[PDB]
Amino acid sequence: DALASVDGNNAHVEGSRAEDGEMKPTVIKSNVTQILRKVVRVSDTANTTA
Amino acid sequence: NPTLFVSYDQNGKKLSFANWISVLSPQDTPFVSMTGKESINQTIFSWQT
Amino acid sequence: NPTLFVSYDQNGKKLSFANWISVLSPQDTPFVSMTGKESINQTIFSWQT
Amino acid sequence: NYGRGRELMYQLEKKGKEIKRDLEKILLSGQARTDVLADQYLTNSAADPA
Repeated sequence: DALASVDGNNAHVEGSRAEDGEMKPTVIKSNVTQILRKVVRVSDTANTTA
Repeated sequence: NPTLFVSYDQNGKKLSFANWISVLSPQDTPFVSMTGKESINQTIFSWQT
Repeated sequence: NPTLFVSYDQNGKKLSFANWISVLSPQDTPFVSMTGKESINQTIFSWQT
Repeated sequence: NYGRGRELMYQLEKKGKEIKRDLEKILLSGQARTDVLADQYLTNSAADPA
């Protein structure tokens, strides 16, 4: 979210009949995940050598 | 951004789902409910008459 | 008969939003915090030098 | 909502802070007074009946 625009020039008569100011809503920001995979296919004979 | 906040202007919302599911499917099985089961060993069974 | 159901097909998928808001709006106010308030009664205030 | 209690008080707190920004930016501006009295500031009583 954010506040109003650059402020300044705020002078209102005692009676102004407010004109439905323009407040703004929030901003939605989203992201997505990512998969990281590392595979190892090693034999059994090699898993016994020195 | 308008000063007056309206329902159509809201961004963060909680959908407030029903919290359950309506299956609405038939699971009676009248025949299998009756006809008591029986355990065997082989893939073939026989009987005499 | 897919091996497993993927997220692209989940008819639910709760939003899982964040429970806070980030506002980058400065409010330092250096000057106002170095003046000192003083109440008055009339609209037009004056002082002599 | 998620990070809000109500859309009224939430929108008020924003303006309660924006007004402070408006104030300081005005006190440091070069804007002059609005002497509507038209040469009657010299008198404590109101200006001519007109």
